Formats: sequence, structure tokens, C-alpha cells
Amino acid sequence: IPEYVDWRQKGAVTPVKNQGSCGSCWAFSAVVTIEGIIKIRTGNLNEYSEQELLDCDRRSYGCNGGYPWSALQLVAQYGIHYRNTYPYEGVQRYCRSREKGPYAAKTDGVRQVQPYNEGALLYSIANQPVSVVLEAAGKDFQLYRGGIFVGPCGNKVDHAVAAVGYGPNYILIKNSWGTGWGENGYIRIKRGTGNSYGVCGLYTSSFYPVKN
Ligand SMILES: *[C@@H](C(=O)OCC)[C@H](O)C(=O)N[C@@H](CC(C)C)C(=O)NCCC(C)C
Repeated sequence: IPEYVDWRQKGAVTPVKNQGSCGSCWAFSAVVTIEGIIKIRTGNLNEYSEQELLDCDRRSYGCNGGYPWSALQLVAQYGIHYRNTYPYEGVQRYCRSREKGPYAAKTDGVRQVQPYNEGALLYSIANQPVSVVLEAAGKDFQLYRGGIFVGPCGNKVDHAVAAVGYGPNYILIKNSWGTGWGENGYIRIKRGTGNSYGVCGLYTSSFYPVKN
């Protein structure tokens, strides 16, 4: 695999979003990976619906948190609507998929990256954007404004984001806190520290959609 990957440069990443006060990061994370895999497979970059996952995933807890895996499983079983058909409201409502017409895209499955393994995560990122988790509760992460981040942070993962690339000493992450956080909404997290958890627990739990 190559030294640099950046799915933004391949036209496979949509603009940065803001989840607001709602604990919907799990849905934002899953949607980034859907937007990426559909571009890779079909050639078209579209925005898909975080709100639909928020409303419709009965394995997750709405604005009180949830699971990237179950969001991706839902898209493989049913499908997902475009974002403008089912836009983000920042509050859980009833599932409105049926009344909003046919789904816009559908995947075939979900796979996990081998956990606690930097090379396995880089290999997966080289193929497509990946949903990853990290510990975001610390003030250092909250206040990050740029540079290659090394903490301070622990491994108590609590926030789902998307890995959209990497370089020699970092992994490139799209966050859902708006463009005013980090590097236009992104963070470069240091890699190569030898800590099997990853910086801020980044290697704890990573998933990606499968589409034939
Ligand atoms: C993430 C978010 O919107 O902001 C985090 C600061 C959500 O709170 C969230 O879904 N967190 C999630 C942890 C990862 C994403 C799996 C979570 O705690 N979900 C609850 C399920 C289980 C831990 C009981």
C-alpha cells in the first residue's frame, strides 16, 4: 500500500457536517463510509442521510449514542436515502423511509477491520473510507485546532468518526463538529507510536461497508 492516501483527492468525500448537540456521531461516521464506497463503485459522489439512521436504527439510541456497525447493517438490509430527501434535524423522529420513496443506494454487507492493529487499518483505508472510534471527551481533543495530534488522551473511546486517508506519521480523520474545529473539520492523528490501542484508542473498533 502507498505512503499517502487521501479520498478527498479522489472525489469520494463530501463536505464537513455539524452534528450539533445530538449524540449522532455514529450515524455521521457510517454515512461517510457509504458516500465513499458508492463513489468508488459507481463513480458518483452523493450525500446520504444521517437522519434516517438516527430515526430508523432500533439497535442504536438516537441522540443518546449508537453503533456504526448497526447503522451499516441497516444500509445493507434496506438501503439509504439521499441527504436532501431525508435531511438532518438534530433530533430523533419517527422513521420516515417508506413515505420518502425508494431508497437511493444499498450495500451488500459490513466487515470489521482486525482490531488493535495499525497496519490492518491502513490497509482498509487504502481501499475505502473506514468508520473508526476514538476518545473525544478530553479537553485536548475538544480544543484541537491543527497539527499532528498526539494527545493527551486515553483509550476510553466514546465518539465515532471516519478515516479518509493517511500519511507517513498520521491518519486523516473527518469529524462531524463543523468546519471550525480542527483543520477545516479534520484531524490528523499521530500513528506509529507502538501503542496497540492507537492514539486516543483509534484502533479499538473499525468497520466498513461492502458493496459488490
Ligand atoms: C458520539 C457523539 O455523537 O458524540 C460523542 C462525543 C455518540 O455519543 C456515540 O454514539 N457514542 C458511542 C461510542 C462509539 C461511537 C461506539 C456510544 O457510547 N454509544 C452507546 C452504545 C454503548 C457504548 C452503550
